[PDB]
Amino acid sequence: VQTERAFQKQPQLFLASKQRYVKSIGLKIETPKTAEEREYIDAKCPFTGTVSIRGRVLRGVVVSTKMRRTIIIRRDYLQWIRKYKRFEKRHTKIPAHISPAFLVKEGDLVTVAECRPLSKTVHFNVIHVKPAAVDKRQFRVF
Amino acid sequence: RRVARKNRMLKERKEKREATKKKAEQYQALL
Amino acid sequence: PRCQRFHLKRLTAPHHWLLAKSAGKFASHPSTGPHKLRECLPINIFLRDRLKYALTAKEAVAIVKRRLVKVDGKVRTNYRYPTGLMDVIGLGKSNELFRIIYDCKGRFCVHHIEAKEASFKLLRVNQFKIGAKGIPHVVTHDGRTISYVDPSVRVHDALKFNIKTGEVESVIKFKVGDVAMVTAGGNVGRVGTIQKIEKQMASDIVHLKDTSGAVFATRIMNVFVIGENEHPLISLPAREGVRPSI
Amino acid sequence: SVHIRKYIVNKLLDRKQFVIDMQHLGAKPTRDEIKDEVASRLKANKDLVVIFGLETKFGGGHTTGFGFVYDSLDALKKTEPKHRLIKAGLRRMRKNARRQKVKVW
RNA sequence: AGCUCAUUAAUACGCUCAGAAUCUAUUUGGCGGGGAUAGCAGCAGCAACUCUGGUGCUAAUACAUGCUGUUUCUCCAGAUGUGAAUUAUGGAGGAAAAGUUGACCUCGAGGCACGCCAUUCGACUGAGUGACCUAUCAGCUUGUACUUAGGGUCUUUACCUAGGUAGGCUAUCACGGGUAACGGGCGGUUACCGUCGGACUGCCGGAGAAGGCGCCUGAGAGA
Repeated sequence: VQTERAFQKQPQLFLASKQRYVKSIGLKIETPKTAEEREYIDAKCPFTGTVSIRGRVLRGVVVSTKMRRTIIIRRDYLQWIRKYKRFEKRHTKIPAHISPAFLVKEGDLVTVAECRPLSKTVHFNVIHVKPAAVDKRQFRVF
Repeated sequence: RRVARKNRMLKERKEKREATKKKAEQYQALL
Repeated sequence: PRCQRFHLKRLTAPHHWLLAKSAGKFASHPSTGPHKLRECLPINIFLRDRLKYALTAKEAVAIVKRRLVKVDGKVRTNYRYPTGLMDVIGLGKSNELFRIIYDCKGRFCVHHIEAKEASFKLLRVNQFKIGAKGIPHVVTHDGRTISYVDPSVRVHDALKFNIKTGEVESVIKFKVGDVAMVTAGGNVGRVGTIQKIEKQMASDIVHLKDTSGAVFATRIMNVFVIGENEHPLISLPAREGVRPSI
Repeated sequence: SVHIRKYIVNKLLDRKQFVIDMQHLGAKPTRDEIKDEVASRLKANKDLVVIFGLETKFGGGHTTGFGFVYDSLDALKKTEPKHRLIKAGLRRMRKNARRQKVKVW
């Protein structure tokens, strides 16, 4: 459904005299079933829209579900320190765009992979969710 | 001289054109 | 901000070339060309510090400009022209034919060869694409755009190339059980028979074998498929990319 | 005593080129004398030989140096640098006086 | 290229990736297809300069002319190629000149253009991440954070202008302050672990030309 001033339109498709464009992203991901039976458009989705996925592929637990079609991960990594022969827990808050194909709560691990810049902060896009139930603030390395 | 230069330049272009169509037609049986 | 810069220093010049740390600061910057900066070897350096004909660099720029030298059919009066892997070098006056090709260790060597062999050369497919009227065509590790190339010509295939006419006579296919000289990294300059090809998700690995019976991997882009099953299509050096080991 | 050593026939500047390794005891060879000895050995004539850059060792009767020999007079007219020709037998003015051609039209 | 380290506490530098979001003179390989001025000649003006005025001519691989492609939009298909593109390419339509039209040197050979694609030297955009003190610096942030549409750019993005949400960072040290701070390869000291120094470092990358700021020419400059 199309609320705003501009008419929202699925690109690369002509009505002629509904249809939906759907894309296999590859790298071992099953292109999920709810993309193929749902009214949303989004050009910044991997599957429906026009964003090609490429390069580095991350995992981490979700913090925020607050913005429209954007979430925040925290990647969670150990840093070896040479002197003290011992690691320390570090983290990094990585904001990442979501397709409305997915259904994402707070506090569940996802995967992401990078694309072109969609904003200042966003350069990543969600390609697979695992659900989790039920919290965040665990430190979890993968 | 300058007409023999100009005719020759045209001919070479002509020569390239015929041998380019050969590189299609030689490989057309395989392609 | 950096631009394209002329003055190559020694030290920063590559470790192929066997340059003195002394004998001045600057080395000869290669001109732009088919081959890259790092892999190549100019013909200013070729006549100074292999064959040892031109003692000074003034004398080296003399003999290229007399037009004795021929890179790969053509004359080339430009000098400092990058020449690297499988290029023929015909030389006028006391003529000798060479092919430029790697040592055991990674260094360049220079090899007197028979004239009937030294007509042709090999050319690996780097990039395959379509363009102009549905026609497939191929770039090489030179940068020779071989258009109207035949089928069974995919990436990492060699092409034997006749030089007098712009032909591609054979095509040595990539496979298991096929000889391949490595041309980059740590295993640069080494012959191997290809036992395994490991596909790599996204951005792949290939495992090799000497006649001695050592074993070593590399990235796929480094291997140059030299000829089909033991016997290659080329005169190889002394030792034959085996490399000593005690 | 004239050793010829590390010897190669460079046909591109048609010259047969080498390094000489003469050993002398008692410490006394003149360059002219050297041409005499080398030219008999390579049937050369004295004018067609160039010998340059020859170096006695620390203390002992020894000397070694570069040199090369070519067919005809056609080599050293064109292939050689000018500093060997004036020596054998054959000033900032531009910087100052020269740049007046920009200062005056 | 050379010089210097005043800015800069990470945006720079290093080290991994990435271009499916880009530009590229020159080389190299493919594919292509007549009139008007400069010196020279002459008349003048300034205390002065590597400033010039004005008239009298003539040059061309300079400039303009001239015997299917390029750019962009719409539609139908979407490869033998890729991890993946309704991508490459093909066909059917319209437009536009922003245009490929060897109008060319030296004695049968050498050389020089023009255009498009690649290539080469690179450039430029983005990501991850590493490290100097300070709590007598605990809250900071309004284009600030997301979204949809546009402008602009070589392209992608609050880069900038709109409409719609109210978000982002922080005790795993945000934000602020200090530096007698250019970063790195490394150098001095040592039994090991470390520790101090790094303008230079016989190299690499960045920044600056008395202090800001602006701009032309060009493949490339805020020279």
